[PDB]
Parts: sequence; structure tokens; C-alpha cells
Amino acid sequence: QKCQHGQFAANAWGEWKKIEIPINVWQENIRPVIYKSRLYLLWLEQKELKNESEDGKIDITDYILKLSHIRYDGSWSSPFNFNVTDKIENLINKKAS
Amino acid sequence: AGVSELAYYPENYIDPTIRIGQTGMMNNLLQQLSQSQLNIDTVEDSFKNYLTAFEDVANLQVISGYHDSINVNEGLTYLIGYSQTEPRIYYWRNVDHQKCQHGQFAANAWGEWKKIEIPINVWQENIRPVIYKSRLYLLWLEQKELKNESEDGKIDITDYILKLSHIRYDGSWSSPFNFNVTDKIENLINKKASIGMYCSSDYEKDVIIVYFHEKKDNYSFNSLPAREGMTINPDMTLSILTENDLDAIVKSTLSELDTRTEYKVNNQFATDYLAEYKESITTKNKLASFTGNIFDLSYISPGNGHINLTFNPSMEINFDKNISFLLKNGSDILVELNAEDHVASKPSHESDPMVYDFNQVKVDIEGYDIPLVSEFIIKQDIVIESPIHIKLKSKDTSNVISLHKMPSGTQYMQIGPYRTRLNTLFSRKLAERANIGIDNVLSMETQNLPEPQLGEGFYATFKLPPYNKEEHGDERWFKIHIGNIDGNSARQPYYEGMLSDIETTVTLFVPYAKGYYIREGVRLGVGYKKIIYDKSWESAFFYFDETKNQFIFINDADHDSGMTQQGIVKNIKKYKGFIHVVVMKNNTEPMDFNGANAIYFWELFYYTPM
Amino acid sequence: LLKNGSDILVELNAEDHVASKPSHESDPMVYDFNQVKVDIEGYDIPLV
Amino acid sequence: SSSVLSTSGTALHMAAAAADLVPNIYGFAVGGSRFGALFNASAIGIEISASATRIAADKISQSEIYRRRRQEWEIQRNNAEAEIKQIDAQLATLAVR
Amino acid sequence: SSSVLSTSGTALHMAAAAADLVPNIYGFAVGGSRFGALFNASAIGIEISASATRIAADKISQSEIYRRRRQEWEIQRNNAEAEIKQIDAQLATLAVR
Repeated sequence: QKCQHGQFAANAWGEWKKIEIPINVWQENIRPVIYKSRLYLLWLEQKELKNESEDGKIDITDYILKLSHIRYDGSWSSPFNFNVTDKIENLINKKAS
Repeated sequence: AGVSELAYYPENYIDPTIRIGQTGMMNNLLQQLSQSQLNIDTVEDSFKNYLTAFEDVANLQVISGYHDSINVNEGLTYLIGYSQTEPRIYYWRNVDHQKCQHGQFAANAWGEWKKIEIPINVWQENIRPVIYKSRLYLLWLEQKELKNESEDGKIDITDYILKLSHIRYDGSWSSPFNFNVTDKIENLINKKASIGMYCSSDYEKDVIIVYFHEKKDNYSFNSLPAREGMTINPDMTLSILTENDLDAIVKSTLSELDTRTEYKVNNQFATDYLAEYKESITTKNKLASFTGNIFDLSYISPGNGHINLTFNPSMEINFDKNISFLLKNGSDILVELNAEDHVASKPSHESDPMVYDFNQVKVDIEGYDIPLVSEFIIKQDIVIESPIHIKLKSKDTSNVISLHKMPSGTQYMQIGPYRTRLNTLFSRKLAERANIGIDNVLSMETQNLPEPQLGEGFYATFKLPPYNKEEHGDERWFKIHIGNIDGNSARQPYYEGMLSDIETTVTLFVPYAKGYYIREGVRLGVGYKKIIYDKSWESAFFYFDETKNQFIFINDADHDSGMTQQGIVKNIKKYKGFIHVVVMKNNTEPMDFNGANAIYFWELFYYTPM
Repeated sequence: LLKNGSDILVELNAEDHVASKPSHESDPMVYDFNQVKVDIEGYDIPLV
Repeated sequence: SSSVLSTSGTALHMAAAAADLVPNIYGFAVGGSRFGALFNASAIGIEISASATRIAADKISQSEIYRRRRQEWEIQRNNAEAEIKQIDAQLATLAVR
Repeated sequence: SSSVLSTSGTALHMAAAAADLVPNIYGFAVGGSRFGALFNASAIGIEISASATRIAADKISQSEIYRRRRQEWEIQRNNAEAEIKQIDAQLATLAVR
């Protein structure tokens, strides 16, 4: 609303605010989302555990979606875990970003 | 004069700081606010910090409860709710049924949510509370799944463990007592079904009954579900439960078991009756104390509504036509005994206490509440009264508290025709006001925000005639009764009001559950001190039109060939007793400041700015 | 009356096209005119 | 600020406990996870809560001792004002003498 | 409240120790469990008990210093009451003179 013609004033920019929940993204797939005028935060984590051998070759990779939203006092919620590794492996067997 | 002034003008004595019953968020706000210097930024940060805790308390969801007494309308329920966090943190609150004067709880009955401090990791939300020796015990199961998920050395070790914790007097929680139960749970799990959990406290025997059952859609009293029995002593040592006693227990309380679709609340376990009585009662005359007593009480229910009492009364006079036993009903003399007649081994005077031990007293009474009175009469004027109250456990579906969860997010507890909201969606609407401004959350718009209506339901406004000492009678009230809800299709006292002058209306919420509405749907008639209504279409018959997905007033006009839920009936009259009855077409019922979270709403909107 | 900024799109009355006109015995008088259908074009439609 | 900020770590300790309950190891050893992590996080949240209300008590104590210092200064100011009035009236009676 | 609430964590630490004594791992590796968890929980309960009685000592010290402040105010009040009586009797002898 502050950019009167294409170009923002310095009034429009807010301060950087550090989020406190530690986040370990896989390949930087992390987006914010304003939901019910509340800042929700979404990203994915991966857990690659590869044996890298032949006798008992174990290749367990787990992709998990995490969700956190801010509170009124600036604190961040606990991350809500969602197992999504089946859909991500469906998108990953067809080899694409 | 100070006490009488506190009665008459309480406005002089209320301070906005302290209050008997203020909550932990209020006290934390007061700690955050008590400085010598209070800036606008400081008080707004403290208010946001209070708003965070208010949001976290409003975002609770009830799992399960435990009504304390046998009958619903007597004891007090203990509800358990959880927070919306990944380390899911559980709470408990307490609501009394002595305060609901007619079906609906006051805000006095609801207690504060109290956070339990022992961290609990339930498997599939099988967690029940249990009041044992008037102490809040808490039961749940944990699982430990360890699967290799391979072929070479496929290891599948799963361990199910029952944990028990009870509260202390200072609010702290005990250490959880572990119980390996994984063999019984794997027995119930190899037969592939959902695992239920019954947790209650016997009072005749002093143990707690825990059996897990499979979940059917209906338990038909003869097709018993697959069950695994267990029992815990007063000490946390575990006792075994044989299958015959287990089948007796399941036959006793199949009705309080949770099905696959609807969650129940376990009451206090009781087989047929409960004998509320004391053993020895003293008198202490200045001649001699007497202390007559009843020693070995035993009662066997031969059928449904009957009993076979058996006990051995005695008198213990310590320092003929004399001392006599008398067992009476409220007016019926059932058993009358004497000292010279039918007393085996009359005691000698060489004993300083004279114990008599009359005989074994047998009687057969019928009924559901038997307030017997045992009297030990001496005269020549000394009577020892000893009451015995025997109460039947009613096995109706109305004697089971049912709680539900609407898909809109609300969560109501339903006791028969009555429903009571336990949750709120206020925190989901609060953030849009809060990020705009602190003026906006304390606006009246935030208080006039609507909420869902506890199931399907509908409303109806009943306009009533003036009182004129005829067509009503003398006592000047009205009892809006109800019929055809459950399998019971008869007159139930739904709502009562006092009849008033020229015009009075009342909006009543009437639910719907699609297993309800037996014949022609729900009827709704008036009561009076004179002859009541509801005789062959005098009442207001409603039914749910399944086609148009709406509720139809059927008794509108004097209709001919009118459609009910059964079908088309021929001759329909008009509703009588009322003046105007109509459907109220999606009422709002905004926030319920006399509800369950009434204390939190009042603390947010009045006590905090004060 | 449903209007655009200047176009009168849907104009309704109480005597005309109101199904089940309410009685005076009801203290709120709910009317429930009919189902109003209209077809507008454009990207910003500030209807009134 | 210390009393407010110290209470924001219980959610993180609970999140650490919830994250360290899933089994770490896989394969021929099935999995190792500390089971008492939730109890340890609840105990350490209780301890950090006790520290937070301790420092809240220190804060309110400092506020009250500042208030008492101001009240004592008010006493001294009233005494000195009475003294300067008395010496002024003594100057008056000295002029009369 | 701090002195009461700080002592409620020993049961949780003992429960963590009792929960972390069963073997975590299974399968071809038989099981790993820290054996000194009970000793560590007893030591940390002793330390939190020492902190609780320390802050109880601070609480009773604050109560006694408030009592001494009140007693000193009582001294000052009695001195000022004697002073106002003395100046009133001096006003009487000035009227006589």
C-alpha cells in the first residue's frame, strides 16, 4: 500500500525478525503462508540413512513435512510433523526436481 | 456490619487485583505487571503474553471423561483435554451435576482446567481417568514399535505397556506405574479390530476394573466382544481376572462401552445395587453406651428390580420386653425383632459388654431406591437409628454421558435430550483481531461472534398465553415436555418455565441424531397445574425432512393428508396450549458467557482490563 | 434491491415473489424472497 | 525481559523430547531411543519455571525498594521544608528584636 | 511459589531414570541402556532440593528484612509523636510568657 508508483518507500519495509524454531530444510523447499491472518511456516525435512554396501544393503530415506505458526507474543509454535515420504518418493522415482 | 455490607454492597469490597478463583494466566499477568514503571509498550507486551496463554487454553479438545457416581445427575464428571502441540500436553477439569437444576449447567459448576505435569504418550488415544477412593487416577497405554522392515533378520518387536498415575493433595502427580500388557493386547490385536478400554472403580470390592475390548458397532448383550480382563489392587500391585468374573463384568456394563462411531464416558462400576450404610452407631447414654450395629451385610438381586438382603444385627450394651431391633421402610415395617424372642445365646451379666446377635435377618424388597432404616429400640426411650440406602444401577442409555465431536470443530457433551458445549472456536477467530489491534479484541464485535449449534438441531419459539387462573390452574408455571426422542416414546420433562403475564416466548433448541425420532418425530407439549396438553396432536410434532435436509413443522394448520417421518398420515390437527410455534431458521447463539469457558471469557473481557 | 454502481440488476418486493409471507404472530418476521440469479461480467464487481 | 524470555524454552525442551523418542538406529539393530526424554524435559521445564518466578520475585523486590527509597526522600523533603520555614520565621523575630 | 514448584521435579527425574533403564536397542544388538541414570537422577534431585532450600532461605530473609523495616518506622513514629507533644508544650509556655 505504501509504494505509490512501483517503488517502495522505506516506511513499507519492516524489521527482520528471527524465528526461533530450528529448521533443517531439504533442498530449500520452505514457504511461508498467511492463514487466518497468522504467519504459518512450512518446510520439509529428510532423513537419509544409507548402508552403502551389498550384504544387507539398507536404504531408508524419510521425508517429513513440518508446520509451525507464530503466536501473538512473537514466539513460535511446536512443529507439527507429517509423514509425506510416499508422495515424495512418487515424485522422486520420476526423476525431477 | 462488615459482613452485612459485603452482602448488600459487594461493589465496595471488590478489588480488580485479587479474587478468589483467579486463574494461572491472570496470576502470571499480575506478576508480569507488578512494577514501579509501566509503559504502554510494556503493558501491551504483557497483554500479548497473556493472550498467548489464553489462546492455548481455548485450543483444548476433550478426549474422555469419567462420571463419578452411578446415576448421571448426582455425581461430578472429570473431563480430560489436550493441547494442539506435537508434544501433546493433557489437562483435566471438573464439572458438578448438583448445580444443573434442570439439564443445563451453570458456570458455577465448571472448574478450571488444570494441567497435568506427567508427560503422557498415548497409543491411539486410549486414555481414561478413574476416581478411586476419591482420588483422581489416570490410566493410559503406551506402545513401543520396533520394526526392522526387511527380510534378512526381520525383527518386529512391539510392546504395549499400561501406565497408571494418581494425583496428590498438593496438585503434583505421582510417578507412572508400568504394567506389561502386550500379551493381552496382542491377543486382542491378532483378531483384527479396534481396541477399546474400560476403566472404572468398584466400590464393593476395592479394586479398579480395566478390561480392553474389541470395538463393534453394536454390543447386543449376548454376542460379547473379545475381551482381556485385568484388575489393580489399592496398592499398585496388579491382580488377575478370571474369565467368569470378566464375563460378569462385561455383562454388567456393556452399555458404557465405546462403539466404533460414538465415544462413551464410563460411570462408576456397579453390578446390580449399592448398599450405602454404616456399621456401628453409638449413642452413649449416661447410664451406658449402646453402639448397636449391623455386621455382615449381603444382598443378591434375584431379577431386575428386586433384592434379597441378609445381615446379622447386634447390640453391644456396655458400661425381654427390653431392647428390640426394627428394620423399616419409609412406612412399611419389614422386620421386627425382640431380645427375648429369636436371640440365640442371650448374654450373661458377667460380661461388661452385652452382645446379643439376634439372628440372620432375611428380607425381599423390590424397587430401585430402598432407603431402609434399622432401628434399635430400648425404651423402659432410647432409639438407635441406622439408615441403609440401597440404589439400583439404571442400565438405560440415558444413564450414559455421551460426548461427540462435530466436524466443524465444536465438541459437545450430550446427556439424553440435553447437549452441553465443551469447546470453542474463538481462538481461530482471535488472531485476525489481535494482529490488527488490542482495541479490536476488546471490542463488542469480538464478543458478538457466532458459534456452531451442537449437532444437527433446530430451534423453536413458543409463544404462550397469559395467566388467568384457568386453562393453567393455580401454581402459575409451564413445563414444556418432550416425546419421541429415544426408543422411549413418552413424556419427558424437557424444559420448565414460570408462566407470566400477557405475552411470553421461549426459544428452545431441539436436537436431531437420525437414530432418534421414533414415531412421527419429536412432539413438544406444554404442562400446567391444570390438565396438560399433548393428546392426539395437541402438541407440536416436528420431523426432519430428509429430502429437503430441513426440519418441518407438521402441526402448523389443521392439515389433511400430511407427511410425517413415518409417511403420509391422514388427519393432522393444530398445536394447542401454545399461541405461536415456528422454526427459528439458523439462530446464532454467539458466545455463552454462562458456559464452560465462561470464567476464561470473563477474565479476558472484564477482569483483565480492570 | 441489488444494484451495480449505476445499473439496477435485481429489484424485488414483498408482495411480489415472496414465498410464504410471514404471519404477524411471529415476533421476528422472516421473509425469504426467492433465489436471486444474475449474470454479470467484469473483473471487479462492487455490488450493493 | 529475563523473566519473560526464560519461560520460552519449555516448548523447545518438549520438542526435543518428542523428537528423541523415535528410534535412531535401523537395520540389524532395530532402534535406540531414550524413553525418559519426556520426563527429563518436563523436569527441566519445571526447573526453568522455578528460575523464572524466582527472578520475577527479584524484579518486584527491586520495584518495591525503589518505591521505599522515594518515600524516604519525600520524608527528607518535608523535613527540610519545615526547617526552612522555621528559619525564615526566626529571621522575622530577629528583625523585630 | 518458586520454592514449592522447584521441588516437584525429582519425581519426574526419577521417572526418567526408571524409563531409561530398559534396553533401547533390539535384534542382533541386544540392548543399550544407561545404567547410571538412577544415580544421575538422585544427584540432580539433591541439587534441585539444595536450590529449593536456598530460595526458601531467601524468602525468609525477605520477610525478616520487611519486619525490621516496619520496626524502624515504628521507632520514627514514636520519636515524631514525642516531638509534636514537646513543641505543643513549648507553645503553651510561649503563651504564658
